[PDB]
Amino acid sequence: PGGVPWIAVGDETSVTSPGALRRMTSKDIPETAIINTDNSSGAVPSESALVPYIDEPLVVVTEHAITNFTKAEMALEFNREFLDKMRVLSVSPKYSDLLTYVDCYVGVSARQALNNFQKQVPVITPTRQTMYVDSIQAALKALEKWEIDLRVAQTLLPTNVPIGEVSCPMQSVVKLLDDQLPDDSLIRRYPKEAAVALAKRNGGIQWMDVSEGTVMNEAVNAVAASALAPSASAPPLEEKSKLTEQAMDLVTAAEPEIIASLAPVPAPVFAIPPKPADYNVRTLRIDEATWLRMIPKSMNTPFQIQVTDNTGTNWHLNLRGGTRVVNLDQIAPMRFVLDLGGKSYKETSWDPNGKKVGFIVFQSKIPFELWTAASQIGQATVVNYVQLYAEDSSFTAQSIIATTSLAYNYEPEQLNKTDPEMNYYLLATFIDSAAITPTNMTQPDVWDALLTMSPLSAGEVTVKGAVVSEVVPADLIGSYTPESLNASLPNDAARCMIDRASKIAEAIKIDDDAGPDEYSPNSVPIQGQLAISQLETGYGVRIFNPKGILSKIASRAMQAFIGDPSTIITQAAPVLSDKNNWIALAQGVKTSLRTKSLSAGVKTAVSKLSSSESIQNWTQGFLDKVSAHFPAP
Amino acid sequence: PGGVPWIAVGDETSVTSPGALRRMTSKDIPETAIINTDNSSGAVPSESALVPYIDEPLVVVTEHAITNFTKAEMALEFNREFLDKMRVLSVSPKYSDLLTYVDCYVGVSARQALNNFQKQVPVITPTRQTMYVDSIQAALKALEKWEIDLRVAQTLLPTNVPIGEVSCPMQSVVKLLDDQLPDDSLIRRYPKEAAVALAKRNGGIQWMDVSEGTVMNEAVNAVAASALAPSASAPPLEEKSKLTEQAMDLVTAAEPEIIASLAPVPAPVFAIPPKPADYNVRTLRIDEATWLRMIPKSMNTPFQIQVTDNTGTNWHLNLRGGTRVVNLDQIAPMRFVLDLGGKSYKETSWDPNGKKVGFIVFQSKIPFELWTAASQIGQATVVNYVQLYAEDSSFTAQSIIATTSLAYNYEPEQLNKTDPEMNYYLLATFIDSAAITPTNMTQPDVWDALLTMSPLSAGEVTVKGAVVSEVVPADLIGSYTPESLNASLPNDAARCMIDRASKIAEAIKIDDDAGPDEYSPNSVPIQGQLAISQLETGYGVRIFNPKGILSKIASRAMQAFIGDPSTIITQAAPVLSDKNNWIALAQGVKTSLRTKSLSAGVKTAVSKLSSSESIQNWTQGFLDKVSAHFPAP
Amino acid sequence: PGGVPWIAVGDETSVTSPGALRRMTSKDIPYIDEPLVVVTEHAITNFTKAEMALEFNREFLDKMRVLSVSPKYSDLLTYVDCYVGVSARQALNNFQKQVPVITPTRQTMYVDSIQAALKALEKWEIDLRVAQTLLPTNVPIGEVSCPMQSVVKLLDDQLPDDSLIRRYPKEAAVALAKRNGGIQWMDVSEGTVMNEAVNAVAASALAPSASAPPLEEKSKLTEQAMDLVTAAEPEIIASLAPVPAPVFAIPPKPADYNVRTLRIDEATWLRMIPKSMNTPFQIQVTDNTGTNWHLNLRGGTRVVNLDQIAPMRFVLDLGGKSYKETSWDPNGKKVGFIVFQSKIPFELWTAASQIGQATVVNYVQLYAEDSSFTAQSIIATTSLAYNYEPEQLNKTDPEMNYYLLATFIDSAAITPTNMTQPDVWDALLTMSPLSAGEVTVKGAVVSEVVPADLIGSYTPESLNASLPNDAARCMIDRASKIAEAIKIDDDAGPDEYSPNSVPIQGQLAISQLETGYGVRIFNPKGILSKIASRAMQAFIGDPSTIITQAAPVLSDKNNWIALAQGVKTSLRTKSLSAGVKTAVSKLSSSESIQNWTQGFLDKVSAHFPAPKPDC
Amino acid sequence: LGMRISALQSLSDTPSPVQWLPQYTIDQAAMDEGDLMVSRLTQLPLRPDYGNIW
Amino acid sequence: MGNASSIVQTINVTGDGNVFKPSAETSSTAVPSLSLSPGMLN
Amino acid sequence: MGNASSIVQTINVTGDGNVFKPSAETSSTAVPSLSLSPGMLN
Repeated sequence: PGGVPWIAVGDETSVTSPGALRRMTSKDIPETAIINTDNSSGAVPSESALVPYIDEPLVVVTEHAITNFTKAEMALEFNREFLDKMRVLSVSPKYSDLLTYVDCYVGVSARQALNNFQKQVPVITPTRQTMYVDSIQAALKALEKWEIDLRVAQTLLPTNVPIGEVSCPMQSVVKLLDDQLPDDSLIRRYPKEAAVALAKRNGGIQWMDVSEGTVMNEAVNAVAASALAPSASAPPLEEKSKLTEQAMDLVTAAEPEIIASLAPVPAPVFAIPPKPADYNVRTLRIDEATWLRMIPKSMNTPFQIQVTDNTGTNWHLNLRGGTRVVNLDQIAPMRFVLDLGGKSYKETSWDPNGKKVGFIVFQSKIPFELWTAASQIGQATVVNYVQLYAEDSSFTAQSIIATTSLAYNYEPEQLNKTDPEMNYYLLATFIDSAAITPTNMTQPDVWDALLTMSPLSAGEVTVKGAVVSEVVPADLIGSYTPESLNASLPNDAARCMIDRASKIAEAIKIDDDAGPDEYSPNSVPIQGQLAISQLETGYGVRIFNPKGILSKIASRAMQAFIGDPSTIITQAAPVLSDKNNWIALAQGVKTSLRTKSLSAGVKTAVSKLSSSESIQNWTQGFLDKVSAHFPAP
Repeated sequence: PGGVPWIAVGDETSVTSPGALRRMTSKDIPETAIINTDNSSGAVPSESALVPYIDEPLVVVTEHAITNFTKAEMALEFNREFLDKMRVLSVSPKYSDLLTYVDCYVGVSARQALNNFQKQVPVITPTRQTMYVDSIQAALKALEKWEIDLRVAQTLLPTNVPIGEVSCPMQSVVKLLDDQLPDDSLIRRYPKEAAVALAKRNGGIQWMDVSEGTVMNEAVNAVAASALAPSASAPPLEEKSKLTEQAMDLVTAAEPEIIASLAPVPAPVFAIPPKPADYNVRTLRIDEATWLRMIPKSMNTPFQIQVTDNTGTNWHLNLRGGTRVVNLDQIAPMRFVLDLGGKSYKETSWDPNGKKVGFIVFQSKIPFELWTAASQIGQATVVNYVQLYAEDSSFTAQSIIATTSLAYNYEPEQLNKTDPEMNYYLLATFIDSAAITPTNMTQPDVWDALLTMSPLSAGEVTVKGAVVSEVVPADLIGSYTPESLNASLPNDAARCMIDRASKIAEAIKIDDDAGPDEYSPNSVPIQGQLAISQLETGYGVRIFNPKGILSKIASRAMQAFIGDPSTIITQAAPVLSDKNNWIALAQGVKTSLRTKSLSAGVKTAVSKLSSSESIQNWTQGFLDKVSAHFPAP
Repeated sequence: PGGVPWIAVGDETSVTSPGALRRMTSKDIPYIDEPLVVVTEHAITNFTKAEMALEFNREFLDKMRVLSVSPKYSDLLTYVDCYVGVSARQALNNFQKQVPVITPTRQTMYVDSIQAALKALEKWEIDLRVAQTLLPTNVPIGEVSCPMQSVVKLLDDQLPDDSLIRRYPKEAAVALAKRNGGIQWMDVSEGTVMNEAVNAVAASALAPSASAPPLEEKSKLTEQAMDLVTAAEPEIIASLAPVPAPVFAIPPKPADYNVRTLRIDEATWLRMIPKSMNTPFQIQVTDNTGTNWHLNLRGGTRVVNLDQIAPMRFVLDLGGKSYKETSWDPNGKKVGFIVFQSKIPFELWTAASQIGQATVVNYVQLYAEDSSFTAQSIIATTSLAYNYEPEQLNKTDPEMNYYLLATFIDSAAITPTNMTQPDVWDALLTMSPLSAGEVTVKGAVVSEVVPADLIGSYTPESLNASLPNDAARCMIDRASKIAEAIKIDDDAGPDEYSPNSVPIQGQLAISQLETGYGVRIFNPKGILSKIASRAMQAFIGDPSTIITQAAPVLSDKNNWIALAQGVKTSLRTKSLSAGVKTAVSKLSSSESIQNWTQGFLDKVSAHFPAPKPDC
Repeated sequence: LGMRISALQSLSDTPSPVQWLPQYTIDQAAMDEGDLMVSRLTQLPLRPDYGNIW
Repeated sequence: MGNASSIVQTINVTGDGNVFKPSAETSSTAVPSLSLSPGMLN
Repeated sequence: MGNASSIVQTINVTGDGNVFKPSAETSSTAVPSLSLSPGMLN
């Protein structure tokens, strides 16, 4: 059981009686007080004036805790000899001797306890439990260097073999250890204790008793070693079970229901931690990127404007046809970083060296495409700016711009977004405290650079460059072209979908070892859907393929999915563009994993066995060399 | 035990054959039926006409399931006061009352149950088990917002300390909560219930009983908290055990015997999910890149050619000296994406704006180097094409091509691949519907671009650009120059081995904290091999070194391997280039981890204690500020 | 219990007594000797379940004439009364009754028999899994139905030719019925159909019910989150005291730079000759083999200062560059790495005397090819490599200087007018650390680091110019794990308070109430909660914001410490729960998947009609 | 009781012992048990006919 | 997956009366993995 | 804990005598997760 012990304050006791139980304290059971403890460890002082007399609560100890703390004691007991040398814990802790067995009501709450009366319930006090744990911790703190040195001694030379047997003269092994052990090792100072400890740990190290002349296995972990050992024609149960466990954890994290839902799914639920993305605005195609706007290349009359910064200083910038801006709305909180390193921006009457470039934000009701005069800019503000420097490049008589890290954070909440007919635009170009003659500088902007965008939130998702509060995962399948995916924003739902499907891919690869054109339990779900679809009635010429061809097609599709996860969202993919196939695979993977029974592939098993035999041969050769170079008397 | 209960058919004391047993049903044990269920939860209807009367099967309940399902109710009992407030589950579920104990044969099959007669076996019906689980889930569904608000209340201010003890006026804390908790919080509606719940959960919060004037601890998780609490000069057992378990899991995933085999291993077994790669074909070198073919220069007589696409449209191409193609044989299924953004391709008699480029595939029997006339191309097909667009660049009076994405999936299955003399090539170049004058266009191809290469399978492995059916991991050590590694294919065995060895790297870094020139149990295996090697007699001059120098060299080698896992395959690596050293380390890691006993690094422990004390001091300072504000009455 | 059985050799027996105990062997249970070990109940149960796994397929094994008798692990144990422990000292205090013991030989034989049966059943298990996964046999929620005759027809049509199911149909049916309770076969003799599964208890944990997600998956998610927090170690990542570099550091990642475009005031590990020398000179350097080479040093040259950087590996790539002048042709030339050890600062070099020791450590040849541009050539890909190891280089002297340079080398003397390029540093450089026990802060190694001091002290330029083994990168990588942990835990939307966001609100309220330098304007609890939620969302979106200078609120280290500490409590105080939005979304999605499965099964039944009874 | 439905073929009495070719399964046991069972079931000692060697 | 029996058959694969009804409560399970940690097995 | 109220029958949140004293030994715990693997559950 678990919880705390209770006593009945009144004669009436029913499963729902009001106010009938009260906590059991140390006064009710005197032998749980600290004054009556078993001071074999010596923690409690023997002076009467140093022991307090106060009431303490009681808690119930469970069998899981009992067993695990006993195993913790055995952890300490593995190194008794060095403990005896250091004169620590002459008497074993024996957790069972700190518990008192009582018959009472047990439960977390009084209502539960009223229905649960048990006999021989172990109880303890927090102070005694702390004392026990403290003793164990003190001993473990003591055994630190001994543990390290023993591990070093074991790992200096091969002590375990994957399969089979190896042997070497023990005198030769001891001579090699004496030659190669460090100077400060405790093993040199205390050989006998190390020998006994290693005999306990490993069943392959056996010492002869000189009095009786007998050798014998002395290990204490045969049961665990049996499960850790590879049987003939089979890999270890530990390895198989652990691999299956990891695969199931991967699928659980991948969350098939969410990744295969046919119904709308909330954006905060669907979203996952994103990653930054890189772009070059100047080389983008506006027909493919929906978050860019550009002045048409027909206005043909550059005009000068003046803007002020937060500090209140004034700057001048020129706007001409072909200028590009980013539509700040509908893109969620974001962080922009611009780098101009490696570009030239050199003109006959313009020297970039020593000039300043900055980010400018515009707010206006007039759409950007109709801007022809300064009156139409609205409210403009310079957010950040940096000065530039030029250095010679590989090309002769060519000076390029040093690296830059211009940064800005778009946070929509800081802006006043109540008015629906308001537009937000972001611009990057040359700025100056003096008027810039349009003929001198003719570049529309400085967007020919490297732009890195990082999402500033993980609760919003975008599709095709616009935010959506709601997402349908299954309907994204086979709806993206490569250029659309390239031009997609960092927080696009496609990237999250790919990242989630990557876990499924890893789980399948862990579970599977099938070669080319071989059917698999993770590949037949697609085959079933194909078989049904080819019989389904529709429009077009019908082609009939047998089960062998269908299985080969399904295996190829599965291999393609494992090789590249983006194929599911890529448009016109051979087989993985069908939502039925995607859902069938997603559902089938979970059942395939759950129906396994401690199994491994035949190919994997035979390969593992061959590799283990090769390693055994290598170990035997090394031990032969050691014996040859350290002769026994 | 486990399985299902069996009973003797007909007469008893006659069970000598498996054919004399049959599965037990609720008809044989009437008190397992629905009508005899104790309906303390009210799930079963009280109307006699609504209670089914049918036979049901029986299953055996394991003690692990008993303990876990019993501990499940503790989650409900932690919040009984709000359950009473919502009038839900007035009586605790009490799983043990749903079981019936009988004496029977226990097994999964009759043959097994024949020899496994046991007494006092608990049995249950699926309907009753489902009822119990449904009740628990209903309560958990009910307690959702209450638990959320309770966690908010606990986390709004620090309620736990890593080490030590802190204090603050409860009245001031209550004032802060009243000032900061949200309006809609259930805590405002139900103060006393929240106080009781938090007193149950945390032992540092204690309420004084007004009538008796007593204050005492009522926490119910002292045993569990003792394991989490860090003792003096020792980290928690929880943290130590969890870290060791994670390291062992990483090694088990990393598969030391596979990554250290000396015999051929199947490609499907060895392979892991790959990653895309990037190349620039024009700037590669033919000697390193074995999958590239070039028309030799000085051929100096370009020739025109016509190729039809799948639809039937005809196109014109020009092939001159210096043109490169990709050998599509022995490279496994793969996908190529080409991007020409940022290039110029501008000549006096050729303007790229509006032109078209595409992928052309040639099948022929003549080697590509000997091609001099149109008759030597065999069959050709244009598989994809795209139109180009140009935009002005930073450089004055120059233009560059916008971002493009031309894709092609090479899968060998679709191609015939039936004749051993057939040669397959891939080429990207300008294509036009009209003939191109050889003087106007002088570029051999459009390969001066960015190529992204992605595998389409996970069962094939390539070595130096050619597919192999099996790979020997031990011979990949120290056999790759940087140029070869850079020019290698995305599905190379070297990348897979690097990824696998990475896991060993994080495992070693997790379980080790050694500084510069400090021996470790994970570094001594290399030292042993070095000592034996220097003792070996062989060709070349031998110089003897001390054990200290050997230990320092081994430690530096291990540190280098941890810093960069790719050094194991790099040619002429200092110490890691030896397969003996690699195998020794890989085998020794398992023993080093498995021989640990709840230990931790000394430097780690000291740092952890110091950091915990610092955090405790910070928490005390914060509580002092909180008490300075919100003054107590 | 646990350990080995012991026997007292004398009559004196106390908690501490010399001798008085010996191992218990095979002869004295009531020939060759073997020891004895104690078997635990956990092992007993696990091996019994291992037997049950085999026993699932009895009907097939009978046809194969394999494993006529079940293993029965419990029949190999002997029960004795004696002292039990790992050491005699523990055994003297631990006396037990009715403990099981076994011998290693019998244990090994039992495990070997189990493994042999497991190998024997491999093809059968694969065929069964294929049969189960061919068509949907499990639904996330609710129920579905389809005629068994139609299902059997579909499997008959689509199963592989070599499947053992075709050879053994009935055995497969029994095996499938013993694993899945949805497949039920009518008993002909009495005409009754009935569930025959043996895993109802296990299935009940996996089954969704009411309006809540499965208990096992909720617990698994919470366990994964706690594991991530443990692997993050908030105490170490939020200490306010110095922490050793070997403890703080983690496996790093390579970094990429372009030396020529970097700024000297941003990179403290670059040293440049002032451009006012305007007097190029010529020097000669001998390589390791003994070959002599020629190179020139002019104003504007840049070198790497190797004294403070930890063990590093440099890789240089020249691909795509021009380096072509009127009187110099890059094609056919050679480039290389030259290391100098001199007692004179690099900025003061004006003649060949000050160079000190020098060595060409590596070199490669260049090849050129035509580019996209007209009448212009570019150098092919280069992979020039070097490893800086400080241990070899004699570091005892405290006034030596170590510089690294890359430039054109040639066997013949190079005229300064022919080549006017200061160096070949205008290329791509990849740096990879070679030791995980060292950490750098803005270009120099430090033995101790204060993690809380790193918060809010980096500009973007500084972060870009930082070395690969910088402390900020390790801090970001460690904070990432808490980022995924919080994201797994929470499902809150915009401007919604969370248990993982309240501590920032508390710290903000306390700081606002605190009186100091500067005017104050009070803000309500709602605005404070909004700010805290936005801060948490920004942190989850980009973990690197914590080290960025002038971050909105995350530059304050108090908020970072409060969040790091509060995550632990928030995770530990959960009680088998999940978010409301998560629960409703899971329910709706499961219902949709159930509808899809029902539609598919209807299509199967339509295209494989069952025979029509005529009774 | 699951058994095949068939009748037994009738054969004459073979006058001499018949050669037998055993086949193996995956079951295993210890050497000592084999020796003990052979000792319990053996018919030795006995005096056979030596025959001719050349 | 055809079948054919002589004289009598307690089970009929292609007969009538069989039930195929997948459900969430029934699910489908085997023994995929077990807890065999060395320290806990001892 | 519990913001503001005025009842003062059994416990008084706003009264005197209560102690708020967090420490490592007491800590704070609930039921976060359980061992419910199918193989172990059987």
